[PDB]
Amino acid sequence: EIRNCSFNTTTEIRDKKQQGYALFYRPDIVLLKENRNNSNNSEYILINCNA
Amino acid sequence: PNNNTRKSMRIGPGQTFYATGDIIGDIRQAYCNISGSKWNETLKRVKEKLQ
Amino acid sequence: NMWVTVYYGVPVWTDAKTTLFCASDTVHNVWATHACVPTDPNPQEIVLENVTENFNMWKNDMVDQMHEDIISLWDQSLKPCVKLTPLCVTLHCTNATFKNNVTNDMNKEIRNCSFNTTTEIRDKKQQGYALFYRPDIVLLKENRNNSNNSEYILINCNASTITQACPKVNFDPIPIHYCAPAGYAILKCNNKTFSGKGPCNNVSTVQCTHGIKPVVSTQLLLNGSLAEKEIIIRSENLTDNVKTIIVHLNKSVEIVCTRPNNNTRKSMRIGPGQTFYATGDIIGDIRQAYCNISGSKWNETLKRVKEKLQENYNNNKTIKFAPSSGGDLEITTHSFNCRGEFFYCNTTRLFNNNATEDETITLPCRIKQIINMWQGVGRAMYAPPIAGNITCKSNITGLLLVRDGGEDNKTEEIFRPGGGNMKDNWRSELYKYKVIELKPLGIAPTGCKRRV
Amino acid sequence: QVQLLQSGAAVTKPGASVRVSCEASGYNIRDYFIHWWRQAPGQGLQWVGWINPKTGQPNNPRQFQGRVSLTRHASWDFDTYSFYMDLKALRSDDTAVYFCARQRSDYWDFDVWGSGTQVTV
Amino acid sequence: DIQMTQSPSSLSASVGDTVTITCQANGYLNWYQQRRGKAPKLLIYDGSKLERGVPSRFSGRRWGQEYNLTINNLQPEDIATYFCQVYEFVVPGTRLDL
Amino acid sequence: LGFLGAAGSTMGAASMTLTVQARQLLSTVWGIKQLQTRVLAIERYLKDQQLLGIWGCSGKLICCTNVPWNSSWSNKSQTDIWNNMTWMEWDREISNYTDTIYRLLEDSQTQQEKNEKDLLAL
Amino acid sequence: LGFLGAAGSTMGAASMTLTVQARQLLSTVWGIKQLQTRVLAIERYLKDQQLLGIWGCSGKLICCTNVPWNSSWSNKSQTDIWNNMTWMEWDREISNYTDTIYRLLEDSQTQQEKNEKDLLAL
Amino acid sequence: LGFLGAAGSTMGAASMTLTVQARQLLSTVWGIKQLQTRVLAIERYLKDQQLLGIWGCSGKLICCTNVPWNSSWSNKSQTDIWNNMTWMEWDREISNYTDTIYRLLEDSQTQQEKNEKDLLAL
Ligand SMILES: *[C@@H]1O[C@H](CO)[C@@H](O[C@@H]2O[C@H](CO)[C@@H](O[C@@H]3O[C@H](CO[C@H]4O[C@H](CO[C@H]5O[C@H](CO)[C@@H](O)[C@H](O)[C@@H]5O)[C@@H](O)[C@H](O[C@H]5O[C@H](CO)[C@@H](O)[C@H](O)[C@@H]5O)[C@@H]4O)[C@@H](O)[C@H](O[C@H]4O[C@H](CO)[C@@H](O)[C@H](O)[C@@H]4O[C@H]4O[C@H](CO)[C@@H](O)[C@H](O)[C@@H]4O[C@H]4O[C@H](CO)[C@@H](O)[C@H](O)[C@@H]4O)[C@@H]3O)[C@H](O)[C@H]2NC(C)=O)[C@H](O)[C@H]1NC(C)=O
Ligand SMILES: *[C@@H]1O[C@H](CO)[C@@H](O[C@@H]2O[C@H](CO)[C@@H](O[C@@H]3O[C@H](CO[C@H]4O[C@H](CO[C@H]5O[C@H](CO)[C@@H](O)[C@H](O)[C@@H]5O)[C@@H](O)[C@H](O[C@H]5O[C@H](CO)[C@@H](O)[C@H](O)[C@@H]5O)[C@@H]4O)[C@@H](O)[C@H](O[C@H]4O[C@H](CO)[C@@H](O)[C@H](O)[C@@H]4O)[C@@H]3O)[C@H](O)[C@H]2NC(C)=O)[C@H](O)[C@H]1NC(C)=O
Ligand SMILES: *[C@@H]1O[C@H](CO[C@@H]2O[C@@H](C)[C@@H](O)[C@@H](O)[C@@H]2O)[C@@H](O[C@@H]2O[C@H](CO)[C@@H](O[C@@H]3O[C@H](CO)[C@@H](O)[C@H](O)[C@@H]3O)[C@H](O)[C@H]2NC(C)=O)[C@H](O)[C@H]1NC(C)=O
Ligand SMILES: *[C@@H]1O[C@H](CO)[C@@H](O[C@@H]2O[C@H](CO)[C@@H](O)[C@H](O)[C@H]2NC(C)=O)[C@H](O)[C@H]1NC(C)=O
Ligand SMILES: *[C@@H]1O[C@H](CO)[C@@H](O[C@@H]2O[C@H](CO)[C@@H](O)[C@H](O)[C@H]2NC(C)=O)[C@H](O)[C@H]1NC(C)=O
Ligand SMILES: *[C@@H]1O[C@H](CO)[C@@H](O[C@@H]2O[C@H](CO)[C@@H](O)[C@H](O)[C@H]2NC(C)=O)[C@H](O)[C@H]1NC(C)=O
Ligand SMILES: *[C@@H]1O[C@H](CO)[C@@H](O[C@@H]2O[C@H](CO)[C@@H](O)[C@H](O)[C@H]2NC(C)=O)[C@H](O)[C@H]1NC(C)=O
Ligand SMILES: *[C@@H]1O[C@H](CO)[C@@H](O[C@@H]2O[C@H](CO)[C@@H](O)[C@H](O)[C@H]2NC(C)=O)[C@H](O)[C@H]1NC(C)=O
Ligand SMILES: *[C@@H]1O[C@H](CO)[C@@H](O[C@@H]2O[C@H](CO)[C@@H](O)[C@H](O)[C@H]2NC(C)=O)[C@H](O)[C@H]1NC(C)=O
Ligand SMILES: *[C@@H]1O[C@H](CO)[C@@H](O[C@@H]2O[C@H](CO)[C@@H](O)[C@H](O)[C@H]2NC(C)=O)[C@H](O)[C@H]1NC(C)=O
Ligand SMILES: *[C@@H]1O[C@H](CO)[C@@H](O)[C@H](O)[C@H]1NC(C)=O
Ligand SMILES: *[C@@H]1O[C@H](CO)[C@@H](O)[C@H](O)[C@H]1NC(C)=O
Ligand SMILES: *[C@@H]1O[C@H](CO)[C@@H](O)[C@H](O)[C@H]1NC(C)=O
Ligand SMILES: *[C@@H]1O[C@H](CO)[C@@H](O)[C@H](O)[C@H]1NC(C)=O
Ligand SMILES: *[C@@H]1O[C@H](CO)[C@@H](O)[C@H](O)[C@H]1NC(C)=O
Ligand SMILES: *[C@@H]1O[C@H](CO)[C@@H](O)[C@H](O)[C@H]1NC(C)=O
Ligand SMILES: *[C@@H]1O[C@H](CO)[C@@H](O)[C@H](O)[C@H]1NC(C)=O
Ligand SMILES: *[C@@H]1O[C@H](CO)[C@@H](O)[C@H](O)[C@H]1NC(C)=O
Ligand SMILES: *[C@@H]1O[C@H](CO)[C@@H](O)[C@H](O)[C@H]1NC(C)=O
Ligand SMILES: *[C@@H]1O[C@H](CO)[C@@H](O)[C@H](O)[C@H]1NC(C)=O
Ligand SMILES: *[C@@H]1O[C@H](CO)[C@@H](O)[C@H](O)[C@H]1NC(C)=O
Ligand SMILES: *[C@@H]1O[C@H](CO)[C@@H](O)[C@H](O)[C@H]1NC(C)=O
Ligand SMILES: *[C@@H]1O[C@H](CO)[C@@H](O)[C@H](O)[C@H]1NC(C)=O
Ligand SMILES: *[C@@H]1O[C@H](CO)[C@@H](O)[C@H](O)[C@H]1NC(C)=O
Repeated sequence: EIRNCSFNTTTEIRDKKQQGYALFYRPDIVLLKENRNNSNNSEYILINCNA
Repeated sequence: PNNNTRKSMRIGPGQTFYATGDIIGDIRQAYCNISGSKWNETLKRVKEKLQ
Repeated sequence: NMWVTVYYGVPVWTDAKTTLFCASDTVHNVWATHACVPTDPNPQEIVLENVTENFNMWKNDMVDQMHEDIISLWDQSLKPCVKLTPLCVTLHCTNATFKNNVTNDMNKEIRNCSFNTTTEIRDKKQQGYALFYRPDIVLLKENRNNSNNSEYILINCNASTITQACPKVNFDPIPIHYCAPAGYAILKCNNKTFSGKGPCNNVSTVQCTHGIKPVVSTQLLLNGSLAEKEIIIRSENLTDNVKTIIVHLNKSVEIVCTRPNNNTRKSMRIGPGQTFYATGDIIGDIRQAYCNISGSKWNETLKRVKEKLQENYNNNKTIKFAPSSGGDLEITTHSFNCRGEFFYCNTTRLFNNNATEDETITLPCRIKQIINMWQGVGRAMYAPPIAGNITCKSNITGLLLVRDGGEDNKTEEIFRPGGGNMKDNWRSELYKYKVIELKPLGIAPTGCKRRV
Repeated sequence: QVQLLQSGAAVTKPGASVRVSCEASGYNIRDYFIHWWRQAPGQGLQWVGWINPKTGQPNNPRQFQGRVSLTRHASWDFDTYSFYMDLKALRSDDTAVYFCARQRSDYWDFDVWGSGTQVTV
Repeated sequence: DIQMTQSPSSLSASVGDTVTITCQANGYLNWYQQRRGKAPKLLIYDGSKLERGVPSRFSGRRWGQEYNLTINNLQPEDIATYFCQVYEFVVPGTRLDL
Repeated sequence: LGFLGAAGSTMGAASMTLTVQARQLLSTVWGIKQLQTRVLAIERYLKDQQLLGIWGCSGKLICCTNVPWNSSWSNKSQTDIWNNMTWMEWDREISNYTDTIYRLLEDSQTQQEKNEKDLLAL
Repeated sequence: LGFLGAAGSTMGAASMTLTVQARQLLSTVWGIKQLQTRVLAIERYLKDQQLLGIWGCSGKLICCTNVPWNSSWSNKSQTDIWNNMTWMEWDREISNYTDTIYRLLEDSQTQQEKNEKDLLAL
Repeated sequence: LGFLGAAGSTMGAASMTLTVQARQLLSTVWGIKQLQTRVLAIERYLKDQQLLGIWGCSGKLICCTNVPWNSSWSNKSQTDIWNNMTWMEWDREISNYTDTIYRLLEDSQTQQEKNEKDLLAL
């Protein structure tokens, strides 16, 4: 149920990125492009953030 | 019942995001507690009035 | 016998709080014509004989209404203007290089900042540059291997959004008149020596007031009006050391301020119709900005202020001035607004009690472009440059003084420049009047009986 | 809930500048003046000064001019403020407990006081 | 300037006694309870108003320039020095014994 | 004299300017505020007109109400009230009876118009 | 009794509380809705006052209209109407004649004031 | 005939339709504009009613004002005015005296109601 999601997002400057992480509950995570060679590289998004 | 220690990550110029950082202690499911006898009496009375 | 008789239209009133209309005389200046109605032509003032009315300047509501309206209007006046969010990027700021006699003091103030920003197409970048004043640049990650690779940003662009002022906004403090709504009227005190709080015994009724210039300044009051008869000191309890002392002068002192540099402007496009203005280069030499205050007029003014302050306290006390105790730049120095340029002038040569023989006192000034005017509240504004040198002149008509604490075993009282609370400046004009609510329905006994 | 937290005691030598901090939280800080007081052992409370949390203007009495610098640093979103008293020309006569307090009224009524920072010289 | 006096320099009473402490000043006064501890606690503000959280034992009255700080039903918890203030001026208080 | 005019004059003299004060009761976000102001002014005017109507004084500035004056409200001669007092002083003098008298006025109109007049139309 | 009060009482008794109901007719997006509400309440009040004015009943709660009652509208004794009916029942009883009677009332005022009174002032 | 009706008819004939015109005075950004419109219509109605009230003509469409007609305002017979002119022509004919006459009307009401009537109630 509790997933450790790592992601690259913005910071308070237009030209820099941050690598961070957060714990999310499974119902809020949607799977994309499951990686069958190394399951730790599967892609996920926040539920309905694409809609 | 969990502590769910919070982490705060900045996204932009005054735009901040809050998410669970880590958890101190063990992890249990959330739950609700309803008194057994009060519920049983309530349903008995509801059944009588519906009938 | 006696009977009750009802009279409608009785000239009585009570104290009340309401909303006043703005009016002004006839590019759209912030405030004024864009959202105001015509003024009352040929307005009348009706003297109320044998009427005494208690006016408190400090508790007047009109001050809060004026404060709110000015803040709201300013924010709207900036709402449609170009935002500088795409410029909150890494800057490389080095010493600006000029070919003509730049003083060693200015080499540390004007920085040549190179940066990579957007253009009017989503897939392309521009490498550009601009000259900025040191107070607007914040250092990040200083490079100790090659100091020219240190990173800089615009001040506070990481905290909020900086919005460039639209070049078509008129920042002249055009006087705005306040008109009472129907059912309400404004009472004015015509007692030339009124302290600002108390039972004024010479009052008149005004349907709509005269105009007040929304001038923004600190430490000294500019423009506005002069006292009719004498210098007046207004200060709430007077003995309470956290209450401002407002000195209303009966004679003005002329002050001339200038930015002598040409500051040739460059215009760089950021996006689809979003343009940014910044100083390109400077033709000629570089000098500090400054203000010129006549020496003898200032010396006379301070002599008279000291005499009137002494009259309001124990006679066994010397009145002296001292430099400002410090704090934010907006209150440490005197704040101006001359054609959009915000000056922060060092006034320690005026309040040091040094009777300097100089015919003209000259005060160095700093100019800053990223201004958060309302004590940190509101959007940060970027003031674009104007090519050519700028001169301006204004009248100093009052002072904001703060008492230097207090103790025993002391034979002198020290006053320092204060201010920073815009409401006090607005009070220095609104103190003359208050708003009343008409209560026209009254009853009284007489011999009037119905025939019925 | 109005809260004022203070730093712990500091011990130094004459001439060494000392900083005493007070952190305000849990209320709208910008609406009230913050005052500093000095309580020497066995004595009453001496007034040290006031600071306006919105403009930063200090006001100190004659005996502390040129020696005490009062400042403030606002935190993000103005939820808390850190106030500081920097005493420069420190002497052995300045051993005292330094308190911060909120002025909530026009009578100089101080409702909430900090714990007090002991300075020994 | 604001002049002040304070009397007595010290007070000694029994438990349950009603006592007064006199302070004179030409200005707004307040009163504080100073303990050998973290901070003084404000007791009285304005001419005669009590703060929230103050037990209903402390009271006061003014006549001319004098204030009495009447303390009814004095309890062991009330051993403290009572300070009197006008703006920036704080006058050393009366040390109460019990 | 204009609005309010002789505000400090005696109660008698001030009765000759009742129309002067009576005519002054009627006449993007800022527009909303002004609107709100106009609506409140209209409501106050209508409340005063409705109150005068209930008392049976509609359309008049001076009206007899057929209610005796009580000695508990005031005890002054007509000369003292009309020549030795202003309207502000009188308004303060009987402020605490403002609503009591109004109730009696409503009752007077209740007694008249229906109970004392409907029986005569018959 | 308060607003509406004896709503279920007879037509006669209810006539003594007409002022109680009469006084209850007057007093960011949400503010706009409230405004709209105030304006509609004002318009309804003014329409009722204008209608009473046209009928010649301005400033009164009870007025004679000098229009004979038609037997086609109702056929009840005064006792039955005033002591044996409520105002709701009466309102339903003659609902379909509400506008017809109003026209006659306007015509009555048209016949009076000018045609029957202007010739006498001469 | 409806609103305005016989606009081109003589002044006499047009007096019989005064109620027809009188009834037509009362009844997201677009809503704000409509509101503003409603408020202005209400203000104009109230100003006209207040002016009629001040003149002592409240609740009436026809009223005598007890003010003599001056030969400097017009010099026409009653037949010429009422049978040989329309209201538009008359309105133009005396336009420049519109405010002067109004002042006299206010003074007439000032002379009446108080000065000529209060002394009789005594
Ligand atoms: C207390 O009160 C005192 C008394 O009022 C205050 O002090 C006064 O404050 C006012 C208001 O700022 C000053 O008025 C301005 O004066 C300047 C000076 O004008 C001289 O030069 C003009 C030529 O301009 C050219 O040279 C200048 C540099 O020399 C250069 O900057 C400019 O771009 C251009 O290249 C002459 O025309 C002018 O003569 C005229 O005025 C004389 C006044 O005395 C008069 O005697 C003459 O007969 C003649 O009528 C004079 O020699 C003016 O330049 C400035 O003009 C602005 O405002 C007016 C008013 O509407 C407007 O018509 C102008 O077009 C101009 O407005 C531009 O800037 C606005 C900024 O808000 C902007 O909103 C406009 O849309 C417009 O923008 C255009 O230009 C900019 C600039 O590049 C561009 O970026 C835009 O895209 C657009 O193209 C004012 O008239 C007083 O001089 C000053 N002193 C006195 C004694 O009155 C004091 O400030 C108060 N206290 C406080 C604290 O404020
Ligand atoms: C700056 O701040 C200071 C405070 O820090 C402020 O001082 C106040 O200012 C007001 C206005 O001037 C003062 O009011 C005056 O006080 C004079 C003396 O004190 C009076 O009030 C005492 C309080 O008693 C209570 O009970 C009385 C009724 O008994 C009631 O009125 C009070 O409101 C209160 O409830 C009272 O004890 C005292 O009586 C003593 O003194 C008199 C005088 O010797 C003596 O006869 C008595 O026997 C007794 O010993 C007195 O009543 C007072 O003289 C003065 O009276 C004049 O004005 C009133 C009307 O206002 C007239 O009726 C009277 O005849 C006089 O003409 C007035 O009442 C107030 O006391 C100060 N407050 C404090 C805390 O000091 C400054 O004004 C501020 N300055 C600025 C610029 O803002
Ligand atoms: C916007 O940024 C400024 C500083 O600017 C730059 O960006 C920041 C995100 C950091 O990466 C900075 O390193 C960088 O220069 C922020 O103000 C800065 O805050 C820091 C603390 O967070 C200050 O550092 C410390 O301050 C204490 C004060 O007691 C010193 O004792 C320390 O030795 C150290 O200096 C730093 O000085 C300060 N900078 C300025 C110019 O005041 C600002 O908070 C930030 N805005 C937001 C909303 O985060
Ligand atoms: C909800 O009910 C459960 C019972 O199943 C509670 O769990 C008990 O909690 C007590 C302490 O509060 C323990 O001593 C027991 O051993 C627990 N028993 C079980 C089966 O878990 C639980 O605490 C209740 N929660 C609340 C909030 O009332
Ligand atoms: C500010 O810095 C810029 C960047 O170096 C200077 O512009 C450069 O000037 C050199 C020499 O003329 C040119 O070779 C570069 O191509 C210029 N760069 C750009 C982006 O145009 C500019 O002259 C400096 N201004 C001052 C006043 O020192
Ligand atoms: C803007 O972009 C230019 C081009 O990429 C950057 O110039 C490079 O800077 C690095 C050091 O950071 C050098 O090693 C490269 O050789 C430079 N490129 C060229 C073509 O000279 C410049 O640093 C960027 N500036 C910012 C603030 O991002
Ligand atoms: C009270 O205030 C009025 C102002 O409303 C004063 O009347 C003015 O007097 C000056 C000097 O004679 C005239 O120039 C003004 O025209 C007058 N104003 C009006 C509206 O007539 C009056 O003198 C003041 N009285 C006192 C005693 O100060
Ligand atoms: C302004 O108001 C003050 C206060 O009423 C007037 O000063 C008073 O003047 C009278 C003489 O007429 C003295 O008896 C009072 O003692 C004075 N009181 C104070 C507090 O000074 C002053 O005269 C008024 N100004 C004008 C021009 O009339
Ligand atoms: C402000 O005052 C200074 C005086 O210090 C003026 O500087 C003088 O300017 C004149 C020409 O206007 C020169 O001939 C003098 O040699 C200058 N003297 C000094 C000491 O600089 C300055 O011009 C004044 N500025 C304004 C705007 O009036
Ligand atoms: C305003 O200018 C004065 C000097 O005119 C500054 O005070 C002194 O400046 C000299 C250098 O010119 C220093 O050597 C002194 O140490 C300064 N005095 C103090 C007490 O530090 C003053 O600091 C300036 N103020 C601002 C805000 O810039
Ligand atoms: C800028 O000027 C200073 C002189 O104050 C000098 O020390 C510094 O090295 C200069 N910076 C560059 C990049 O040349
Ligand atoms: C200003 O007031 C002073 C009194 O403090 C007086 O001496 C001086 O002449 C006045 N000046 C003017 C221009 O009225
Ligand atoms: C300033 O005025 C004082 C009198 O108060 C005088 O002694 C001094 O010489 C004057 N100084 C100048 C420069 O005018
Ligand atoms: C530079 O200053 C000169 C006057 O010394 C002026 O003639 C010229 O137009 C100015 N140029 C700019 C771009 O401001
Ligand atoms: C500076 O401004 C003044 C007046 O605006 C002007 O006379 C003078 O020529 C200007 N100097 C330069 C170098 O632009
Ligand atoms: C300063 O005051 C004088 C005298 O009233 C006036 O002539 C001058 O125009 C004023 N200056 C300004 C900038 O308003
Ligand atoms: C305080 O108590 C003493 C006891 O005699 C009394 O004389 C004095 O008037 C009192 N003062 C007040 C202000 O109550
Ligand atoms: C004010 O009082 C005097 C007293 O003589 C009187 O003559 C004057 O008319 C009064 N004021 C008014 C407006 O009536
Ligand atoms: C006057 O009022 C008092 C108190 O309300 C009342 O007792 C008394 O009867 C009233 N007088 C008359 C004549 O009604
Ligand atoms: C309801 O009907 C009963 C019938 O006896 C009557 O007594 C009562 O008064 C009526 N209610 C009202 C409010 O009149
Ligand atoms: C009553 O109404 C009917 C129908 O409208 C009509 O025929 C009859 O004449 C009316 N009665 C009178 C007396 O007018
Ligand atoms: C009104 O007309 C409807 C038919 O449209 C009828 O059902 C109803 O009973 C009528 N009511 C009266 C009071 O005439
Ligand atoms: C228009 O004039 C003619 C002239 O004969 C008249 O008969 C007709 O009635 C007039 N129109 C109206 C509406 O009165
Ligand atoms: C008619 O008006 C004129 C001018 O206003 C005036 O002179 C004349 O006296 C007036 N006639 C009467 C009878 O008042």
